[PDB]
Amino acid sequence: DIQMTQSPSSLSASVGDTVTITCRASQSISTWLAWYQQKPGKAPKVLIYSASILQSGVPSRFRGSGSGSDFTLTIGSLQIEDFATYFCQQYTGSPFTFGGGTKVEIKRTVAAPSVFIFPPSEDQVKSGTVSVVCLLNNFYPREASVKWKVDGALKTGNSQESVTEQDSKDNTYSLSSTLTLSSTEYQSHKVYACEVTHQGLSSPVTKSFNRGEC
Amino acid sequence: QVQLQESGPGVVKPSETLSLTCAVSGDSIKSAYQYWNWIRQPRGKGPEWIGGVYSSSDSTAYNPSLESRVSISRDTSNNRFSLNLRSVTATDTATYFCARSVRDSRGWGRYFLDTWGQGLLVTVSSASTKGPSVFPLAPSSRSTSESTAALGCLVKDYFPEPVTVSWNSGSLTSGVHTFPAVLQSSGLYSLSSVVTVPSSSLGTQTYVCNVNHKPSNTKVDKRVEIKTCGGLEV
Repeated sequence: DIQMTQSPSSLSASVGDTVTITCRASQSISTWLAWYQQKPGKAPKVLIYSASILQSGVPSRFRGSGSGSDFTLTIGSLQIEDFATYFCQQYTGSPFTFGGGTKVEIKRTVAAPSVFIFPPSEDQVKSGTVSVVCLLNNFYPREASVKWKVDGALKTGNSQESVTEQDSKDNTYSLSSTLTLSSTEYQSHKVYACEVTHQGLSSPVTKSFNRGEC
Repeated sequence: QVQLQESGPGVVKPSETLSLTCAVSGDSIKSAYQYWNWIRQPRGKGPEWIGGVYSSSDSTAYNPSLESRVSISRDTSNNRFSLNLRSVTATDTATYFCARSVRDSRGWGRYFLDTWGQGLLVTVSSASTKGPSVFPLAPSSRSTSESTAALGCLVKDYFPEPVTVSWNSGSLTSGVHTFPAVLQSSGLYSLSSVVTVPSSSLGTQTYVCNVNHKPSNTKVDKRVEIKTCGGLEV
């Protein structure tokens, strides 16, 4: 392939900034590179073709440039509906390749995760497999580490975490690390803890239930 | 303007051929110098173009990553064009787009995408549609020190993904976070809806999540209360 390397994996901008997404080909592709916007769940909308030619109807926010092996999408004066994921695309020919993507996100302050831990109900212990969920509520930015330590040293694997999108109102979001075990191994231990590591708080926080008592 | 509208099964069993069909509106697929493409996007990844038919004659250009498995055609009268991804595995789970390449006029063989259909997430597994099990999530002791507490319930083991959760029949809409579904190794999904609540209102206000599942007609309402220490109660 020609391999398109879209540089900002993501980035946080405030409404009004001049974001600069950049895409780079692994060889010269002349002027055949499209630029696309994608809202989630919606079909991608074509933004710029050639390397600077702007599709009819697209706002003049949008300024594409670059030649040969190096390109740039520039969005000055950023409105709110400008917030989405953007994909460069080289249309030299088959196989047409795409950019990895750049998610332009809302920048708002810093929040620390409100941490909660939830033990399994006897309902769920009855079925042989339990799920202990650790919750990271309403924090910003995204980067957050979540260890599980059971009951003294940490558990590796078995923990699928899942994250929401920036909440419509406050533009923070929440992570959900879910530790799953056999009911037999769940009963074989006592203290269950989830240690969280995030920037907006001066040292890691841990929540636990001893369950050798409840 | 032009409408591309795609249909097809949102679930495909392992090794089965994955069929999808895009219907064109406001344009003839016959009209010369357009390419009828098929693109797929894994969750949170970059789009992948996989193939396309030429408009005038049945000319097919294929992503070499998949030539052995894909076959793309155009229906000349019904004004449709289909996709056939053979022998699917779990790596073929993605959102599948049908889109149209027109021709960049500053160039000769240059074909850029200009129109897309909204997209069809199709997920590959072997399960039959299955109602979910819902387990309450609540603190095992009243967190008195924090003026606001967090509740929730775990939606676990269910198939095709449309599961919707509400709280107190739709009155509690504030502070509710409902995380994305995740296929576990079993081939069934798992969410959790959570709500933050003033801790003072625990024993006096009751809290219930309302899990619906259309492809199995499963409506369950689970009540969330502070955990006991052996078994709880009703």
